Amino acid sequence: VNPKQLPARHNLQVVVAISPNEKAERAQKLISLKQLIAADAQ
Amino acid sequence: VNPKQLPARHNLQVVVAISPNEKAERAQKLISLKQLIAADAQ
Amino acid sequence: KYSEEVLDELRVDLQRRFNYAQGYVDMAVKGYAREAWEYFYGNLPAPVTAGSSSWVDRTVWESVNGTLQDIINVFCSGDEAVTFVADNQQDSDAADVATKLVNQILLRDNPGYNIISSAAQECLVTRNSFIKYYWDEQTSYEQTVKRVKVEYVPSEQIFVDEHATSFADAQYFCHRVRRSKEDLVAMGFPKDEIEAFQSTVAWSRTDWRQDIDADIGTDTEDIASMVWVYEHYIRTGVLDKNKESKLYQVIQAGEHILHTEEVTHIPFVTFCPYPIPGSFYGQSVYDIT
Amino acid sequence: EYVPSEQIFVDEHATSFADAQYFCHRVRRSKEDLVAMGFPKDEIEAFQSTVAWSRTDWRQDIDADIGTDTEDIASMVWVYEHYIRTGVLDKNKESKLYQVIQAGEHILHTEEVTHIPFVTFCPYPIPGSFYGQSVYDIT
Amino acid sequence: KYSEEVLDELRVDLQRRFNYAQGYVDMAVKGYAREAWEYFYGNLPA
Amino acid sequence: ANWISVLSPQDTPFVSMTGKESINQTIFSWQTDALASVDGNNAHVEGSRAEDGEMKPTVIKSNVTQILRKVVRVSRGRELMYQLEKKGKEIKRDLEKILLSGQARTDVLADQYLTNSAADPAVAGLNDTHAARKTGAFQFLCAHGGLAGGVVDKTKNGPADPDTGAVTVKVAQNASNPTTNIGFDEADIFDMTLQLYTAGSEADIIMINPAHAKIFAGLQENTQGSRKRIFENTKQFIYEVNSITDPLGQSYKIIVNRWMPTDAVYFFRSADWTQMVLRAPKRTELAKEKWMIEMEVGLRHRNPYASGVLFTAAGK
Amino acid sequence: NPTLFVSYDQNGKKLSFANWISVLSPQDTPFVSMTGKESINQTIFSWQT
Amino acid sequence: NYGRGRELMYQLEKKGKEIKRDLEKILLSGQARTDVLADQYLTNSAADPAVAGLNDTHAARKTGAFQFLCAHGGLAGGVVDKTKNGPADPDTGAVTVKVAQNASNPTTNIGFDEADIFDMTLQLYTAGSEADIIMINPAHAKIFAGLQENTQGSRKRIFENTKQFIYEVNSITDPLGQSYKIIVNRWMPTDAVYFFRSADWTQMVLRAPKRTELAKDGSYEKWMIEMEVGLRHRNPYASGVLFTAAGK
Amino acid sequence: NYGRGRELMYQLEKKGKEIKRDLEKILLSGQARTD
Amino acid sequence: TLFVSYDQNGKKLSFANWISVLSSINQTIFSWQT
Amino acid sequence: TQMVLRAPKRTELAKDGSYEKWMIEMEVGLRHRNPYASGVLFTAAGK
Repeated sequence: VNPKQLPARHNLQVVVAISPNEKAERAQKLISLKQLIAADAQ
Repeated sequence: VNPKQLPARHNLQVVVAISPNEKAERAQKLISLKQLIAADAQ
Repeated sequence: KYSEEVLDELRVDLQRRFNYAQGYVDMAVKGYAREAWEYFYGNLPAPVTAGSSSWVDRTVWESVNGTLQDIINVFCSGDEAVTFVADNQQDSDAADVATKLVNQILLRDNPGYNIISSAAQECLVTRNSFIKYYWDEQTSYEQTVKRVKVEYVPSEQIFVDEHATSFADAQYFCHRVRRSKEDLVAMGFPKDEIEAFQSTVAWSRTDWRQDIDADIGTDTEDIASMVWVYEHYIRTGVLDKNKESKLYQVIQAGEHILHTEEVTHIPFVTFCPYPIPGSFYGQSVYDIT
Repeated sequence: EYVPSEQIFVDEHATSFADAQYFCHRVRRSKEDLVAMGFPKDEIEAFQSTVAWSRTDWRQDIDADIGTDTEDIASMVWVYEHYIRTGVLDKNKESKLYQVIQAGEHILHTEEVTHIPFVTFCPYPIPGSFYGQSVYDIT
Repeated sequence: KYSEEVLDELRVDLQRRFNYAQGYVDMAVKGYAREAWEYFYGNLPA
Repeated sequence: ANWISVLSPQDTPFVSMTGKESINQTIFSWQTDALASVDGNNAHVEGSRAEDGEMKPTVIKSNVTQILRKVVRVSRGRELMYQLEKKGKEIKRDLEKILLSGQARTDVLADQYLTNSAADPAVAGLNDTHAARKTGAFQFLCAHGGLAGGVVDKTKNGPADPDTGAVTVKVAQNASNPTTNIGFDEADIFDMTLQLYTAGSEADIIMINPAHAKIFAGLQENTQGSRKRIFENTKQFIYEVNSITDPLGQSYKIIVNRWMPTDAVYFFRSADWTQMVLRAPKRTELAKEKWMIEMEVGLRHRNPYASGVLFTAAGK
Repeated sequence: NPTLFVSYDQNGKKLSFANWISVLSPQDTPFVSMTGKESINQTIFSWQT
Repeated sequence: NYGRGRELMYQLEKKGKEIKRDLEKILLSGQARTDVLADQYLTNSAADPAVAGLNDTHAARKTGAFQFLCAHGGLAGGVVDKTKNGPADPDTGAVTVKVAQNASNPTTNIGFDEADIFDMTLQLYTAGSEADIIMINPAHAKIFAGLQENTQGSRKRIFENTKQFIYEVNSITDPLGQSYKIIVNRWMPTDAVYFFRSADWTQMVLRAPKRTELAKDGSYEKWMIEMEVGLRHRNPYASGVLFTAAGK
Repeated sequence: NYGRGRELMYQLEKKGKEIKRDLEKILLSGQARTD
Repeated sequence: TLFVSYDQNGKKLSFANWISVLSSINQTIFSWQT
Repeated sequence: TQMVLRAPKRTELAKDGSYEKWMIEMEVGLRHRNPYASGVLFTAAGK
């Protein structure tokens, strides 16, 4: 991992206070998206 | 990014006080629109 | 081809204007802001007698916090600050870019959260609060940067005229600043670097810990030694009055001017909760409670 | 690592780490790290911040001997670390920031740095100041 | 090529700065923090 | 009415014209006396046979720092901050008045400041042998030629520097009046400029008490008829002077300061004077409800024969 | 000595000297330094008035 | 050390500055010439008479300054007499050195009378020097300034609502059309003025400033600076000087 | 400060060690509880 | 003239502190049973 | 510990009529800490 290869803070937003269940939440979102991408063939 | 290439305030409305979940909200709207554009073939 | 007599006349006019503005602003704002800050901590009501045991009732602080929590829950609640929106598709490609740029400059570059918190907590007790943005042009391997120096600004380091009601019609607007000798040497007196020297009282009384007129350890000869400079925005025909009433930014030190230029907009912004029409200053929680 | 407020010393004219001109932080480091940077032939360089700490509780006494021999290289010793914005060079030069690490009447390390690695918590902050409020003063 | 006189001047300046900073910070923070910690356990009211 | 009026005379040009520099001891010192003389002839006969040189190295000069208290006693609303700022301004005025006085540093130590062996041995155990630290003033460091106990004598000119014959402290002699008027002669400041040029000071500032500006104002005119103003349809009556240039080509800017003694005038210079400080103004209290200030400050001067002073009186 | 800090008996002081020496001396040489040279070999030269 | 860097380079620069100051004073002064060589067979017969054969003392060695007569009247032994008017150049008749009296002014105000400058300029004009420069010491420039002050009212200054005051004069224009500039030097006898010429009148150095040293006897840090500069004028009757009024 | 500066902590540590040594000696010494 | 520059000695140093080193109940009265 | 000033070094000074001189010029000094820290014991038959 080259340090010069990393970006700067100008393009890196940060977030804190993440709930434990958020992972599962994401999963749900993902599967939802899955159905969506299954309905569109383009 | 050329500064002259940007528009003026006359054509730029501004908004503040945006909720965190608004992103997700937009997503919902988007997928809704998707279904709509899927129903019309024109 | 600026004449020195012109600069002397400008110095005299600006000095008298600052004198009048101070004489007004003091009794207009600071005489109330000091006692409001004192009530903030409940230090103004004195122990008239020992047997009285005058237990103070911290009420102003309570309402201040009750309002500040909602304020921060309104603006700073979102991961982002704002987001520009356009009215046509021909200019939508620039909306997202400007939004990302301002968000990065405000949060990922500056402590926008602290700036907003300070501008809020200090406004509801001082009757106003100010925010400012400049073009930072620092330079040292001689890398040079051009940043957007955004920073809070107390009301104790501001001086404005009385006949003004907004930044637009404001004729004179001063803002004392504490800048190192480096920036001054970058614009004047390179051979001389020993140019030493209510606004302090109100600040040292907002709390009871700091004393701005003390020595934190900086040597006077050290170039980084902070020094008080006077920045001013004035609408006046310093030239032949027949010319338009041009606005001008001036930046000076003790009996010496360092920079002068034209500008058509004041980079300062003010918060005015419970505003008062026809005036430059709104109300404050102190005067209400 | 956490850092108490009893082992910190800052100027008065500052309101944040950005505009802070001087910032000191006493530390308790063994003689090993010091020997790694100065006085290899001499290892016997012995010596409110203690009162406030020993009064946070009533069990500890930082100025006591837990059993470490003074000559033992691992013997902890108080060193003074400082971050200062000043033109120690010709004042005509930019107001450069510098980290210094010294011991009793002896400097061990000096270098340049453009950012203070320290971070502070400020609940109920006080604008225009480096220190916020506290629950004590409220209750 | 750091001179020893430069380091001595730096030591003097830093010593006086630390003296001022301590004289301030003590009465600014620690005088209150001590009694706050004492109230934490209820040991101040005698 | 919700405000107070305060005159607040706060000129303080000297303090801002001399800067400041921190120290780490209550007694600082520098060393500079002069360069070697010319000796005139320096012919030789192909042989040195020297006498270990006539270096005669520099002399070591020092100064002491004093203390200012200006206690605050509380028994407008919050009058505390008001009285505190008022006392701060008062102590600043007192500093501006003292640093330009004719005081002379007086302490148990004169030239053996160190005396690490003795250093007042009878001090510990009783701690009540406290003496009074008094610092050196302006007129004392400007190559004085005496002192009336603790004040510089205002009727004796200074000595001459061995480098080049120059008397930077002279007793004014107003040869215009028969010793009746107490005022600068027309050619008494130019003599100071000549002496400084001979000594090489490069000063370009002159502080003056408003009780003497009338002299320089009238200097632009005369009675013999060789100097007179003109007004070519001008709606102005400018009566003021703020710049002088001696025949030697040395410019001099004039500034007025009300905190100077009436019977004296000073020739300052930015870099040649520096303000040494040890303890910054701190708001605090005594040992274990009053407030107080304590400011340790001292005066430093690069070289005595650089700055110049001139006393105004009649000879007698 | 954390009990009382005393100043007159302070041993091992630091004189706090100044790292500069004011060597002010009159030496300008306005014209005589800008005349030129006519280096020679002997010391009995002349100019044939 | 604490304020000193070294005891050799510092002292060496000291001695260099001192030697330069010494040269500056010696050139423009009364350093009477003292030589022992009374050569008689010169003009393409270069030899040293039988005298000065084996002896190696050679004490007397000086040059310049009146004794080096430089078109002066006369000196009294080993000191230059600043009271002797120069001779008359037979070419046209002109004295380039004289001594005005202090009778037109009080008997204690040593100085000129504002007329001696123009007299010297006319003498130079008759001599054909074309000098245009003045090297004067302090205590005499005030005359150049107040020439327009010690009058009856004829000459006068003007101040048109100007806060500046000035008594500086660094140039004058002779009635003959000869412009002269004033330059202040401090290594003068504080009793005379020099109407010297431009760089045309130059000096010459035999041994340039250079360092030497002996090795050791038991211990020392010896060094040397033995420059051997010398002066030269050109047609002494060209330039001139003007002493001040002292009396006799 | 001129010579060293910051003498308070030095004196305080000295007095702490002094009282430690004094406590050791007096505790290992015999004296009644005369009251 | 006469530059030696060997006697600066502007040390102006301070002291170094090279000294030498030679280094819960609640109530006021406590009792025990035997 | 010692207090060598510059160093022990050998060097020659100005010569003479077929002589050759050399010098060393060694300069040092002692440094004891806490005078009451080192023991000394003289030998005496009596007093």
